[PDB]
Amino acid sequence: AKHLKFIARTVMVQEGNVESAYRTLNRILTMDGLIEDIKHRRYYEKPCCRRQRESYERCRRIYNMEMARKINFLMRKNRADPWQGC
Amino acid sequence: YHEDRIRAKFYSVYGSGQRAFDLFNPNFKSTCQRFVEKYTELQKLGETDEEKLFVETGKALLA
Amino acid sequence: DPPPSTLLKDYQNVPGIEKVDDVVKRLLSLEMANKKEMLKIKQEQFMKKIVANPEDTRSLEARIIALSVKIRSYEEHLEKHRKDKAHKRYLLMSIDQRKKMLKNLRN
Amino acid sequence: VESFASMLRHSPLTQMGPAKDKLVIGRIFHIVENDLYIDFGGKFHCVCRRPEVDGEKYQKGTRVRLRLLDLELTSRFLGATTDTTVLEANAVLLGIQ
Amino acid sequence: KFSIYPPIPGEESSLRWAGKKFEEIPIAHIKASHNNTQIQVVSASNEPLAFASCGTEGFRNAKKGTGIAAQTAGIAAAARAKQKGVIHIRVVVKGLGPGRLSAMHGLIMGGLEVISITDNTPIPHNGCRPRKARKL
Amino acid sequence: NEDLPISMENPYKEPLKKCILCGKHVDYKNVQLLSQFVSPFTGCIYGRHITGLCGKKQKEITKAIKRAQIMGFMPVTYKDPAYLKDPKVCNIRYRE
Amino acid sequence: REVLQLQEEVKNFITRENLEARVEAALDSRKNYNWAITREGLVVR
Amino acid sequence: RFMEPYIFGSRLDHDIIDLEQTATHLQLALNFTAHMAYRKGIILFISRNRQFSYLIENMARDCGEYAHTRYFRGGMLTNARLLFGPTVRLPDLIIFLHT
Amino acid sequence: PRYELALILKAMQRPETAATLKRTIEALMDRGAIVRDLENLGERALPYRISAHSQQHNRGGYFLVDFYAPTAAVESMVEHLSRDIDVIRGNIVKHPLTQELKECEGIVPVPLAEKLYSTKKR
Amino acid sequence: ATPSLRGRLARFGNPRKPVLKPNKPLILANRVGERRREKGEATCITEMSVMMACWKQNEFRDDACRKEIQGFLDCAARAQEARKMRSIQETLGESGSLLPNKLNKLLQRFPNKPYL
RNA sequence: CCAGUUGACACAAAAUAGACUACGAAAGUGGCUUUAACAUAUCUGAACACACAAUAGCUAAGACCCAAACUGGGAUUAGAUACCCCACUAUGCUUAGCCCUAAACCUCAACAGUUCAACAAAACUGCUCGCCAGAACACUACGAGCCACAGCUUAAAACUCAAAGGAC
Ligand SMILES: [Mg+2]
Ligand SMILES: [Mg+2]
Ligand SMILES: [Mg+2]
Ligand SMILES: [Mg+2]
Ligand SMILES: [Mg+2]
Ligand SMILES: [Mg+2]
Ligand SMILES: [Mg+2]
Ligand SMILES: [Mg+2]
Ligand SMILES: [Mg+2]
Ligand SMILES: [Zn+2]
Repeated sequence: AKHLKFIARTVMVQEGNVESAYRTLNRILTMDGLIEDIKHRRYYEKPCCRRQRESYERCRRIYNMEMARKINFLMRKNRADPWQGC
Repeated sequence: YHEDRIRAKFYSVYGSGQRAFDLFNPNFKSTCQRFVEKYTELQKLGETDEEKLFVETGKALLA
Repeated sequence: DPPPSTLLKDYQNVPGIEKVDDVVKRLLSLEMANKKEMLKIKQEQFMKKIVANPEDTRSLEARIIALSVKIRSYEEHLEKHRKDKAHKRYLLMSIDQRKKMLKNLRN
Repeated sequence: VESFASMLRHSPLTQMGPAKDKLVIGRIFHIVENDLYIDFGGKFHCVCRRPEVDGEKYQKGTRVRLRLLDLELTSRFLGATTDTTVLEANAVLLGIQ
Repeated sequence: KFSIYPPIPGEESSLRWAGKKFEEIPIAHIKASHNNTQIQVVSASNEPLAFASCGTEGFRNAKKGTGIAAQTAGIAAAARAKQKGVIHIRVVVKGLGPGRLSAMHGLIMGGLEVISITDNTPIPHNGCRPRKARKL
Repeated sequence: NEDLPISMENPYKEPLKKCILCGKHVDYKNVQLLSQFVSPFTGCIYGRHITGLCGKKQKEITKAIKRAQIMGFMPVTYKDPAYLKDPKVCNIRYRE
Repeated sequence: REVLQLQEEVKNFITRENLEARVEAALDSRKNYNWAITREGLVVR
Repeated sequence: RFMEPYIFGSRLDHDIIDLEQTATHLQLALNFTAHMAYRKGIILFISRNRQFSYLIENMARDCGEYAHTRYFRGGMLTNARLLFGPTVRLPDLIIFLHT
Repeated sequence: PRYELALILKAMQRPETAATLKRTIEALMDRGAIVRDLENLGERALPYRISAHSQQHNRGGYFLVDFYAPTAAVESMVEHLSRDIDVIRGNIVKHPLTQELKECEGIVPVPLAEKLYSTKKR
Repeated sequence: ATPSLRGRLARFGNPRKPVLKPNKPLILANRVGERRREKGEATCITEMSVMMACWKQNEFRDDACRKEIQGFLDCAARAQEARKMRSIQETLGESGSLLPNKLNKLLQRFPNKPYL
């Protein structure tokens, strides 16, 4: 009740492919964190707890990035044995 | 080594290493290695400008 | 209490604004700057009136004059917008440093 | 025992300088179960499988051109204060002769 | 092919999708939540006509927020809209819950073609402060 | 003498590793250019490493973006369909 | 040199030759840098 | 840490060892091994990297020395009295081919 | 630092806006504010209006007034601007075109953590 | 890649505020995430729900819900098959990628050398 | 006044970028325009003084839809000033009379530097003040200071014992 709501977060659907637009909207919510925004603004979290949760999320992101890097770096050995002598 | 600048210039002015290098037997020779050896032979004793001799050798090897 | 309207200390050897209109000089005069201009004016005036080697801001006497000018600037700043306690502590530390420097000098 | 300076200067690994986009030719140092670890001097050997275009000429004593890309392959992961080596190179294969 | 942005009738409508401008395609306001839904299918002339609930079927507990009641209400609203002519609509979503995708599937199966999900969820961009934590 | 290893001037030096702003200052008075770094739905900007900018670089860039959003130099709630496609400046994380 | 450059640029601000006409152009004419950019330094709309 | 004196220099994340030090170490080690074999000095090879275990074992076969290029079970040299005989001369020299 | 005004008004006739701009320019020239350029961003207008409080701005222009204020006049200029009527969101700007971002060349490699825990086992 | 953490460390060096406060030992390992399944699924029930709705709208027997009854039968069958396929592929032995233990061993091929 | 497309009234709150780096002795902070912004760069040298407030609270009140101390009405209830649902009173934004205590922790002081009782924020020496070398009594009676009159800086002495505390 302020501006035109037909353009705000209004993804278009092609050939009735509501699944594609819905998946795009869900990916937006997840990446940007709009679902997280709702979950966190719905009720209160102690600023100390908020900063601790932010640090824990940073740690988890670092861990996931390092795991992905290690996987992509060690998947090269998915071949066979080099010598097979001992 | 002193050949670092020579190799840098050779790979910056012209294309990268396209010659087949063996590197098995000691002090192997080919075309790019021969060019590097000629450059080292022409270095120093230049003072004036080494780019002239570089371009001369490049044009002699290519044409 | 240095003068308010004077000329620039850094742009002193530039005759390209003396024989010109008004806006051209205003672009390179005391108008587009801030309190730093008044600080420089006070520094130059007191250095020319006291020490025989002005424009330095490094020597002992120069450092003392710079500290005095900084204290004056902090006082004038606290003269307005008194709702800042960080700047109050800054001025307190400046006064403490002034006392320390004066003691070291006298001793 | 010849000159130590000249020998340390003129050497294959040092003559090739920083291997980067250099087409090197070599042979296979050891037949693999189902790979094609072709050697070519340097610090390490490439790693790949048998290509679909002519994959029989590769013998213990052949000459096939390589590309040489990243002779180190290392990366500090998370807490490992040191490096994690792999003893490989990984390069794009060209062909035969 | 096919611009992702919706051309509002003002700035700027240029095509006629099945002989219907963007304004000719009504809205499908829906209150998606874990409890109930309030469907609203507008007409081509910008006039509401449809409005179905969940408890009217027979349930009164939390079963209204499930997908069954949402789909039934969506089908009823689609039928009420087609009774006078609507066909095309603009899917909308307000809140989170099982009635989110269920309502969309019901609207799609009700004979109405979707062309732009004009969902307007309540995302207070730095507004209402958080409240006391409660078990959700 | 010359055949011994002697640290030279460290050759093989790449020029200034410029990201995208090599020498073109983006203007803060446009629709397409200013929205390129913003989502045309919720008004979100992409990550720092996604754009490839440095610290102060992306910091001031997003500061100016928010200044344009607030002061009234770019629509925040969404984007007008007039400016349809957008060049691939910031690697879009959705749709793709 | 900087003072000379500033004196020369002062004439490029709002000279007397473009006072009311400048306001009229600003209120009616257009003079914007409406140009988009990509990953590199390329001009495009 | 203790490898820094030997490591003379590096070539872009590639260490280079002085040839003189390596040659002297080789001379000393080979002289010691020869003078030990001069009294039936049981030399022991080790190479679990599998890079050249075949060739090392073949060379050990051609010579009179032995190799331990396999897993180290419950004490092969410190507790060699149970898995083997009681009176068994242990190796007086171990040449780690690939430690 | 330098200043920059972006007067955002509506397309209300024309002579009134011209007279207002003339009066503002004359006042700025008589006081002590040097005006740089009086460019314009055309008749562009945001697709969405403002949450005004206390007006309704649909279509409007973007008349720039790149000016430079000294020190003891920003408040007077803000008051003169508020004295207007049809204004979307009056907000002076600091000239950022001349000097770009801070002094920073290009990207640098992120350093890796060196010994964050005791060497034991964990 | 990783966030800044040089100065922001609770050590004797930089006396800045610590940002990364890892409650767990931030040390890489050679083990993939924990294997899990079955907790609060309750999925693949739309066919059963629509069948029950069709049956309630009619009576008790199958007279105008043959499509619904066959859909419910196929849904039960496919739900059993999907639970089995989940427990198999999505947990242990996959068909298209590597296995959990296989990836664990692949990571263990090159563990770490933190003691220098 | 429930779902809003044509719009509406707060001293609110910083949607991804915030993955960014800073100053301040430390509190302390991130959506925006402006006034003024980073003290000495040899260090320390008052817990008998100039000042901050971490969060909160007494007094005079302004004051934000938005929160709770006082809250009613109901799962469960055997016994619930919390839990599961609605908002509200001192207080969150502002000027003054005030205890300045904390986990004001990064429990690791500033400079000169050099190369593991256990948990581990690696080891080795100088510089300056502060700390203690019986716990429960003892963040307390009493004494000295504070416009607190539920408290703050310090804060002891009796009967009991083999202590007591931390790690592994
Ligand atoms: Mg933990
Ligand atoms: Mg001290
Ligand atoms: Mg003292
Ligand atoms: Mg306080
Ligand atoms: Mg309340
Ligand atoms: Mg209240
Ligand atoms: Mg506030
Ligand atoms: Mg204290
Ligand atoms: Mg504390
Ligand atoms: Zn850049």
